[PDB]
Amino acid sequence: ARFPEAEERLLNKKICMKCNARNAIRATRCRKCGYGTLRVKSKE
Amino acid sequence: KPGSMYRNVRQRSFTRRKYMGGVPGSQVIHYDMGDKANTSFPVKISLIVEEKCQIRHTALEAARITANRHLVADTGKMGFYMKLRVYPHEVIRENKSGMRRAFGKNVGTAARVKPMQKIFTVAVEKQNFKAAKEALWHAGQKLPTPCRIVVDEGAELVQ
Amino acid sequence: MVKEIARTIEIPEGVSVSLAQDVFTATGPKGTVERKLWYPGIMIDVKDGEVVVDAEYARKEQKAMVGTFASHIRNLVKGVNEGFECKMSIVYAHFPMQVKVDGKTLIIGNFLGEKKPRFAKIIGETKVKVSGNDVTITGINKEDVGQTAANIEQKTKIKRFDPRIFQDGIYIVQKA
Amino acid sequence: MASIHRPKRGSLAFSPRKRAKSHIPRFRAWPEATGEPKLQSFAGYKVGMTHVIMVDDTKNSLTQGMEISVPVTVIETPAIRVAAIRAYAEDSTGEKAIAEVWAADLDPELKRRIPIPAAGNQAEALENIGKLIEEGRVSDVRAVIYTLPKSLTGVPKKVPDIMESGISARDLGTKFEYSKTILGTLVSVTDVFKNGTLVDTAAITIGKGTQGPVKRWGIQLMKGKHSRQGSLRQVGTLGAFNPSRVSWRVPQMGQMGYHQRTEFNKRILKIGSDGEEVTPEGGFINYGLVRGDYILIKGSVPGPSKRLIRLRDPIRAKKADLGEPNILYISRESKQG
Amino acid sequence: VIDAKGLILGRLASSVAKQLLSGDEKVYIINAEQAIISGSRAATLREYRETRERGATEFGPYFPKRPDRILKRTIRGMLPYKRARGRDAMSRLKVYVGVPYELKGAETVTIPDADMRLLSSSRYVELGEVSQKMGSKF
Amino acid sequence: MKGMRSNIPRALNAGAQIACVDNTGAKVVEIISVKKYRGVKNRMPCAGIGDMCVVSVKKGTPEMRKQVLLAVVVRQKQEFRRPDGLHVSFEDNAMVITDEEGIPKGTDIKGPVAREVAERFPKIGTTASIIV
RNA sequence: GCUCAGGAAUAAGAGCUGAAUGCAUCUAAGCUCGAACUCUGACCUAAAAAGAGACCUCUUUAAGGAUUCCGGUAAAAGACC
RNA sequence: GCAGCUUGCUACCUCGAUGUCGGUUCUUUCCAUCCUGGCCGUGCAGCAGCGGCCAAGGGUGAGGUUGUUCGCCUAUUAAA
RNA sequence: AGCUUGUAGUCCGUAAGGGAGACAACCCAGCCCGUGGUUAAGGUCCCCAAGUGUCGACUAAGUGUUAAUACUAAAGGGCGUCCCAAGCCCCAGACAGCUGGAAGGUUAGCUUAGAAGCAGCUACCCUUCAAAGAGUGCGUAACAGCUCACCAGUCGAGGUU
Ligand SMILES: [K+]
Ligand SMILES: [Mg+2]
Ligand SMILES: [Mg+2]
Ligand SMILES: [Mg+2]
Ligand SMILES: [Mg+2]
Ligand SMILES: [Zn+2]
Repeated sequence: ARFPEAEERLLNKKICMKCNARNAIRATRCRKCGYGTLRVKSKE
Repeated sequence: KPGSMYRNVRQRSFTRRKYMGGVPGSQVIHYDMGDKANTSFPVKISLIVEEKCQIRHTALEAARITANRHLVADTGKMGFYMKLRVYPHEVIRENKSGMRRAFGKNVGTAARVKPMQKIFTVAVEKQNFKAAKEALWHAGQKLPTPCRIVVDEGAELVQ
Repeated sequence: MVKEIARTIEIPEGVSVSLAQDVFTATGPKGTVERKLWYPGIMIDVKDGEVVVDAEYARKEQKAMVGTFASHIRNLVKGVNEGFECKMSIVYAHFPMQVKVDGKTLIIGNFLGEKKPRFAKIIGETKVKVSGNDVTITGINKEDVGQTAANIEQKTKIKRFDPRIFQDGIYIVQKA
Repeated sequence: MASIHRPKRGSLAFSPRKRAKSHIPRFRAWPEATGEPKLQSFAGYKVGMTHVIMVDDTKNSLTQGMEISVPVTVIETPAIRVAAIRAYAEDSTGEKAIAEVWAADLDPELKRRIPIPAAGNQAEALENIGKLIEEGRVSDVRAVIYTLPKSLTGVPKKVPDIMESGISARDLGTKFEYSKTILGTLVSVTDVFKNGTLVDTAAITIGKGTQGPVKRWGIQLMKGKHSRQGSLRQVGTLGAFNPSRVSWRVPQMGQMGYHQRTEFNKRILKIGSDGEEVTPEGGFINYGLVRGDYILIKGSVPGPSKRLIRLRDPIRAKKADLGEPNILYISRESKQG
Repeated sequence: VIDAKGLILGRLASSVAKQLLSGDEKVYIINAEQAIISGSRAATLREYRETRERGATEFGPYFPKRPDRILKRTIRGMLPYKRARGRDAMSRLKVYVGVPYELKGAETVTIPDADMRLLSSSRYVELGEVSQKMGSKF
Repeated sequence: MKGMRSNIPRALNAGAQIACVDNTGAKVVEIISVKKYRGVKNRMPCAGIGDMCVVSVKKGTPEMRKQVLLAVVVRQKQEFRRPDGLHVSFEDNAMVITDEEGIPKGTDIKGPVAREVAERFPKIGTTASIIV
């Protein structure tokens, strides 16, 4: 099925809404472009 | 037709409509929003342009629409008062041949504003100061000039 | 109150920190570790079982650099003293991975059914042990242990499929 | 403009396309040692082409196991003499020759190329090279060899051709010991190459003199109505308006052939000693008959007949141990038929 | 004999060019691979690969690859080298990777104002790194 | 596709009208293009034995005629060499209508087919009376 | 007929360690990976590289070169062998 | 806002002539990338898409109409 | 628009020489010949005469190293960095981490047999309590362990707008 330890590393990051870069789950700003809005990576 | 065409002020005023012919009507519908019969709003913020520019009636209407939507959504239908201070008095014209008889035909109206001149004033309660600030920030994005928000009344009531 | 930029690092007993040249060297019961820590405007002193890192100036760059250097020194003394351990988990859906150590590399065979095994590199004297269905990584250098775990986890990346269905790989469950 | 694309006419990897500066190919690179000491190169003379019927032993080939006809080039490979040992010193500015010892006794026809080195210092020259190696002044050793074409009859020349060959060994001391073993001896092609292995062939290609761009670079002819308007074998344009010049990359007439070329991965199909095995009825055309030991190279080799072909062990070979070919039939029918 | 180790490339070049134009000495520069270029590594590498790959093949600039040749070229740009004075100056300059065997053991000097320890940061690369990333064997 | 053991010159280029030698009702087909053939500037698409071509039925029945079909060339007059050095040539060019997979639309093939197509397309081999 | 790569250093990007900002953070220093790109490696050319090279041999009225002669693996004339 | 690859505007150069359009041939450059390489997101199960980032090394063809450029159409093609 | 058409001053036209890389008209300067001196504009790391000049800061982008200029990219954004100022919290212990409880409310009403706090429209929901809402999350065909907005102890200095 879905393994929680894998989902921690694969699906548990934020996504910049302007450049799609991966960001930390706690990040409020994109590291690549500095965009202020980040969405959690869609795990469904 | 970009706003950069009729943006810079290089000319004298063109406003006497009895010496011209056929000016298209302005797009800006209202100039007072929110609760027009309230004057006891303690906080009053305004949007001042910081360059000498001409603002077309469509730009004024777009800024007014966006600010009014934000204010109505956040503070409510009568939680604010909003005033568009400037009227588009200048008549914009375009040369639609070449450069022969190039004096243009009237294509719209614009407001010729000066630096530090108030464009929009918003009055709200103390708790809605940041919402009014945000709405006026969105309104200034539709204008052809850099802008800045200033607090006119109730500065001590916000900080 | 009074802002102090200098930072103090305690040297536990059995640890002989030296800072000859611009290279920091720490010796302990677990081994010896040596790192280069040079940055203009930052000064490091070793004295009486205590290293102090200070900056000549107090701008944000010097504050950041003194913090980073103090963290590096603390990690080095901890590595020579207590070391580091990193836990990784082996997960798969249909194909059992064949994971083993052949020296300084980790062999990841049958990953997602592939006929060519993957190869993750070990860094430094890092100790990788395959404890059945999980991997333990131990070493005296936090940099080396972290990079070894990162190499293991990055080598097991499913690089084209949907991550919400294909989740086979080796994942860090506890960092160094 | 919407453009139709075409790959560029010819290769700019062999520019300038000038005459080779010598009639001998010079090797710019030498492969790495993979075993016991030995010379990395040999030199023969191209005789001509024939074909053999062999069993296809190439692994994974579609025709593996069945009889195939394989064109081969026959190359006469009389024993070469190891004329000298040369030591090199590596520095920042690259290798430099530091020492040389010539063999005491050298062939009399060598005088046709150079005045013969005397039978002077060989023990002391060798001990000087040994000291230089011990003190770290030597980076590698090469062997100077020359061919002896006098034993051939299809090649009219008696003057030897001199070239440097690498020695393949695991260590510099082993190289020096092996070179001292082979110094002044006659090395056979079996002492350099084994049957069934791949080698690289270098030669000066066939000279065609001055040739036009159609033959030199393979440019298109003028087509249709343009074929008879006066510029048929000429390039369409020499350039644009700007830049105001003819680029060196524009195909133009000039020397064609007589260049140095290296071919890769040419398999040795047979090392022979009896020249009657390969010489056809009536002889090789314009050459004659093979007399000494020879070598069969699968496929074609650069150069015409009688050119010196240099053979070196492969520098970019891919396949592993190929085996000994099973040559069922060497065609000795008349090439003149 | 100037030791180029830990020296700013342009400042050493300016010093040596002025000394050569003072017209009384032959200048040798050793350890040219150890000269320093301040600035971030990405920027310096980008500018040097832009300069290296610029010109035309029949005409264009032929920017060298060896660090000693690069250093000589850097000094070359601070001289009137198309003039007799500049040609004389360039003929009296020799730049080396490492120490040539003849100059081994000779007494060297260093320009104090070209020293890289006067830089305020760590944003620098050595000339040898630039040369070897341009494909120069030395 | 799977390689043949022989070297086949691509003797037929686009526009060649080849006799169709099966019982599908196509008598003469004209090559339009060659499948799995990328060319170069100014080069017509070229087909030799074993190649599949898109064809247009020029002669034959009204039902077949003007139809774009797939055909495989099985004979060619241009000489090709077998692995053991023998060069083979036929008296004429011939093709048979097939699908993408290489299965003949007809049931019998009048005349000999080349052995190379017989191996690359086994169904053409079984359908043919004699393989040369 | 032959016509591989391998290695290095990178782009986007993915990570490690890591402070500013006790936590967290792929980044601000530092570190590991990472492309048909770049470099190296192959290959062709290259002492007219003005820092105009290295080594060896032969010989200083010589070594050796050219011309004539018989030619062709070369060749528009020259050149080359 | 960028570009200057469409069309205008303008009249600075050229009227003691800088030979027109289109095609063809040959060479080259740009990148705002069609394919090929590497990535990220997805309303990404796989197959295959859609969107975006890096990347200009190589490739980007054959035909019917039309002088065409452009465009339409045909069958191939990794893409044409 | 280095467009077109006015106006005042001044230039080029017809203006050298000095300086701006070169520059009709930009700066110094209007210039008889020769010599010496001192300056102007402009410059002083080398090219190139004179500073690797001084003091106080900023910039990390080779940004820049471009008086006027036909020869110089915007709106917008930046927890990049350096400043000034004003609010609020702060050794009656903030800010972020380390610990410890989210036990009484309600299973609040929702056609269709089923989303009974996350479709959903509304509160002086507890007497009173250091402490528990008509609800911030990967999760539920109708229920649930696992995360918060909260006061508690923790080392102990600034935090935030
Ligand atoms: K083009
Ligand atoms: Mg003036
Ligand atoms: Mg006049
Ligand atoms: Mg005047
Ligand atoms: Mg003047
Ligand atoms: Zn982003």
